[PDB]
Amino acid sequence: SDHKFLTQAVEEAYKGVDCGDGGPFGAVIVHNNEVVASCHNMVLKYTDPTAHAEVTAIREACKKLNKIELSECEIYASCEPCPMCFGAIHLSRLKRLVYGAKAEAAIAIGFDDFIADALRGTGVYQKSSLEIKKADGNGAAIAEQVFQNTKEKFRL
Amino acid sequence: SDHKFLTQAVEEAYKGVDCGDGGPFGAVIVHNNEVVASCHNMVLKYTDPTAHAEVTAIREACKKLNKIELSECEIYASCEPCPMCFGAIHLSRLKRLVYGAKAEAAIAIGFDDFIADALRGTGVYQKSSLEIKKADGNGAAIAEQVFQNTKEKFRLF
Ligand SMILES: Nc1nc2c(ncn2[C@@H]2O[C@H](CO)[C@@H](O)[C@H]2O)c(=O)[nH]1
Ligand SMILES: [Zn+2]
Ligand SMILES: [Zn+2]
Repeated sequence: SDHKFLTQAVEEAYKGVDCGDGGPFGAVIVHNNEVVASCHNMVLKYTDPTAHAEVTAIREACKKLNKIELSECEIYASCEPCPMCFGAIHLSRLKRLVYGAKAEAAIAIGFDDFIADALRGTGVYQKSSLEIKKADGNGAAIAEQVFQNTKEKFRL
Repeated sequence: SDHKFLTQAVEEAYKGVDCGDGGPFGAVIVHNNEVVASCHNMVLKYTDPTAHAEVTAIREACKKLNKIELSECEIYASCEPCPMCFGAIHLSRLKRLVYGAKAEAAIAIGFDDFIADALRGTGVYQKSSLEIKKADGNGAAIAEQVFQNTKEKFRLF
């Protein structure tokens, strides 16, 4: 179940990087096993540096459910959310976060050294009440191999 | 220069709460004393909780300049940017943030305790690089007054 939606997010990351919409990142917002939004990074397509997978997914889910809170929903992120996207997940009142890969896997292929203190519990001012699960096992392995596969696809 | 655009961000906050767009928060993005974007909170207008004033100004400025980085621009925020908007400011690579009122002013009237460590200098993983100026004197008084003036004329979020 967690595996299913995290896998869908990984596939979204691959789809988005293939169509040039943005980086290899995907997010899926679900409401009691019903998928509300299935998105990926749209930074290049939208010319929007805020259009990460999770922000895009939140925007879609909110417009679709006609409310600015997603407290009955859960978000699946193929990669550990950034400071911006974790702030967005907090503001959206999403009740649970499941992320597949560590930020270090994206930093390994050259992404910003940009990690959210509130997610890792290393803040003085910003804390978090949100349920956070780092995926393990098969889903985590699949999620982490995304960045090396993407770097290989564009090496030459 | 600073006071002008800070006052414009505050005016955007007032205009946004009056027309019910969202909360008393404004943002103004400038490129060498030329406004490229002037925005306020649109969370209620757009049904988008990410549509704070700063994120809205970033989206609009990036559409106006046709690029995803604003390295040659500065941003003026009526209130201290939250973690989400400060992360957005980092991703946008704005070279300078000037902000009006400390976040405690917004919290006192009913908003969440939701403060950016990397802005206040207490970040471990998120380390900013941009110049950050907190307003003093008249700009500080104006931005602080925003929250008493608009105490309950808007829908909390
Ligand atoms: N800086 C800023 N804070 C906002 C905005 N909208 C709501 N807030 C809240 O204001 C408080 C102080 O940043 C936090 O609880 C935020 O969630 C906005 O548009 N800009
Ligand atoms: Zn992000
Ligand atoms: Zn904000």
